[PDB]
Amino acid sequence: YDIQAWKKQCEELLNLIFQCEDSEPFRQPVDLLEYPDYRDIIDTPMDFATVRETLEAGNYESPMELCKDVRLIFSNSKAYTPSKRSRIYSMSLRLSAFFEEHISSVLSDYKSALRFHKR
Ligand SMILES: COc1ccc(NC(=O)N2CCN(C(=O)c3ccco3)CC2)cc1
Repeated sequence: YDIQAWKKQCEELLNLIFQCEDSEPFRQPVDLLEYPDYRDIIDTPMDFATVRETLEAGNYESPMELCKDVRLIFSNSKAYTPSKRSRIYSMSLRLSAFFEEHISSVLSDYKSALRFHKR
Protein backbone atom coordinates (compact mmCIF):
# COMPACT_ATOMS: atom_id res chain seq x y z
CA TYR A 1 0.00 0.00 0.00
CA ASP A 2 3.05 2.26 -0.72
CA ILE A 3 1.58 5.33 -2.55
CA GLN A 4 5.10 6.35 -3.71
CA ALA A 5 6.35 2.94 -5.01
CA TRP A 6 5.20 3.63 -8.63
CA LYS A 7 8.07 6.07 -9.19
CA LYS A 8 11.03 3.67 -8.81
CA GLN A 9 8.90 0.97 -10.58
CA CYS A 10 8.57 3.39 -13.55
CA GLU A 11 12.31 4.22 -13.41
CA GLU A 12 13.16 0.48 -13.61
CA LEU A 13 10.69 -0.04 -16.47
CA LEU A 14 12.16 2.90 -18.41
CA ASN A 15 15.62 1.34 -17.86
CA LEU A 16 14.29 -1.91 -19.39
CA ILE A 17 12.78 0.05 -22.32
CA PHE A 18 16.12 1.85 -22.96
CA GLN A 19 17.91 -1.61 -23.08
CA CYS A 20 15.32 -2.88 -25.67
CA GLU A 21 16.56 -2.47 -29.29
CA ASP A 22 12.92 -1.68 -30.26
CA SER A 23 13.10 1.62 -28.28
CA GLU A 24 15.93 3.05 -30.49
CA PRO A 25 13.76 5.43 -32.63
CA PHE A 26 11.74 6.56 -29.55
CA ARG A 27 14.65 7.43 -27.16
CA GLN A 28 15.07 11.07 -28.37
CA PRO A 29 13.00 13.63 -30.38
CA VAL A 30 12.38 13.17 -34.17
CA ASP A 31 14.91 15.34 -36.13
CA LEU A 32 12.66 17.66 -38.28
CA LEU A 33 15.30 17.78 -41.12
CA GLU A 34 15.26 13.96 -41.81
CA TYR A 35 11.41 14.07 -41.31
CA PRO A 36 10.42 17.71 -42.08
CA ASP A 37 6.61 17.05 -42.36
CA TYR A 38 6.51 15.57 -38.81
CA ARG A 39 4.86 18.56 -36.99
CA ASP A 40 2.28 18.86 -39.87
CA ILE A 41 0.92 15.43 -38.69
CA ILE A 42 1.95 15.26 -34.98
CA ASP A 43 0.67 18.01 -32.61
CA THR A 44 2.46 16.75 -29.45
CA PRO A 45 5.85 15.09 -29.86
CA MET A 46 7.00 12.73 -27.05
CA ASP A 47 9.96 10.34 -26.55
CA PHE A 48 11.31 8.20 -23.67
CA ALA A 49 14.03 10.69 -22.67
CA THR A 50 11.31 13.36 -22.17
CA VAL A 51 9.27 10.82 -20.10
CA ARG A 52 12.30 9.91 -17.96
CA GLU A 53 13.26 13.61 -17.44
CA THR A 54 9.68 14.48 -16.46
CA LEU A 55 9.68 11.61 -13.93
CA GLU A 56 13.14 12.52 -12.53
CA ALA A 57 12.09 16.24 -12.26
CA GLY A 58 9.21 15.23 -10.00
CA ASN A 59 6.67 16.44 -12.63
CA TYR A 60 4.48 13.31 -12.70
CA GLU A 61 1.96 13.09 -9.85
CA SER A 62 0.85 9.53 -10.77
CA PRO A 63 1.83 6.57 -12.96
CA MET A 64 -1.35 7.27 -15.00
CA GLU A 65 0.20 10.54 -16.17
CA LEU A 66 3.47 8.75 -17.19
CA CYS A 67 1.34 6.05 -18.95
CA LYS A 68 -0.53 8.79 -20.96
CA ASP A 69 2.78 10.20 -22.24
CA VAL A 70 4.21 6.74 -23.10
CA ARG A 71 0.97 5.90 -24.98
CA LEU A 72 1.41 9.22 -26.88
CA ILE A 73 4.84 7.93 -28.14
CA PHE A 74 3.00 4.93 -29.62
CA SER A 75 -0.02 6.82 -30.98
CA ASN A 76 2.35 9.35 -32.67
CA SER A 77 4.20 6.45 -34.37
CA LYS A 78 0.82 4.99 -35.58
CA ALA A 79 -0.27 8.44 -36.87
CA TYR A 80 3.07 9.20 -38.65
CA THR A 81 3.61 5.74 -40.24
CA PRO A 82 2.94 5.53 -44.02
CA SER A 83 2.25 1.78 -43.63
CA LYS A 84 1.13 -0.61 -40.92
CA ARG A 85 4.15 -2.73 -42.21
CA SER A 86 6.86 -0.04 -41.54
CA ARG A 87 10.07 -0.86 -39.56
CA ILE A 88 9.65 1.87 -36.90
CA TYR A 89 5.85 1.32 -36.52
CA SER A 90 6.38 -2.50 -36.08
CA MET A 91 8.99 -1.74 -33.34
CA SER A 92 6.50 0.80 -31.84
CA LEU A 93 3.91 -2.05 -31.66
CA ARG A 94 6.21 -4.63 -29.90
CA LEU A 95 7.53 -2.01 -27.43
CA SER A 96 3.93 -1.03 -26.66
CA ALA A 97 3.02 -4.69 -25.82
CA PHE A 98 6.11 -4.90 -23.55
CA PHE A 99 5.23 -1.59 -21.82
CA GLU A 100 1.54 -2.52 -21.29
CA GLU A 101 2.54 -5.97 -19.88
CA HIS A 102 4.84 -4.29 -17.28
CA ILE A 103 2.79 -1.10 -16.44
CA SER A 104 -0.47 -2.97 -15.55
CA SER A 105 0.80 -4.04 -12.04
CA VAL A 106 2.32 -0.54 -11.41
CA LEU A 107 -1.11 1.08 -12.09
CA SER A 108 -3.05 -1.58 -10.16
CA ASP A 109 -0.73 -1.30 -7.08
CA TYR A 110 -0.88 2.54 -7.14
CA LYS A 111 -4.65 2.74 -7.40
CA SER A 112 -5.04 0.08 -4.64
CA ALA A 113 -2.62 2.08 -2.40
CA LEU A 114 -4.64 5.29 -2.94
CA ARG A 115 -7.90 3.42 -2.20
CA PHE A 116 -6.37 2.04 1.05
CA HIS A 117 -5.11 5.57 1.92
CA LYS A 118 -8.67 7.00 1.50
CA ARG A 119 -10.45 3.97 3.13
C1 LIG B 1 19.40 11.70 -33.08
O1 LIG B 1 18.98 10.39 -33.37
C2 LIG B 1 17.63 10.16 -33.57
C3 LIG B 1 16.60 10.79 -32.86
C4 LIG B 1 15.27 10.39 -33.09
C5 LIG B 1 15.00 9.39 -34.03
N1 LIG B 1 13.65 8.99 -34.23
C6 LIG B 1 13.01 9.16 -35.47
O2 LIG B 1 13.61 9.69 -36.41
N2 LIG B 1 11.63 8.74 -35.66
C7 LIG B 1 11.02 8.73 -37.04
C8 LIG B 1 9.50 9.02 -36.99
N3 LIG B 1 8.93 8.03 -36.06
C9 LIG B 1 7.95 7.08 -36.30
O3 LIG B 1 7.29 6.66 -35.36
C10 LIG B 1 7.73 6.53 -37.63
C11 LIG B 1 6.74 5.70 -38.12
C12 LIG B 1 7.10 5.41 -39.47
C13 LIG B 1 8.24 6.07 -39.70
O4 LIG B 1 8.66 6.77 -38.59
C14 LIG B 1 9.44 8.23 -34.69
C15 LIG B 1 10.92 7.90 -34.66
C16 LIG B 1 16.03 8.80 -34.76
C17 LIG B 1 17.35 9.17 -34.52
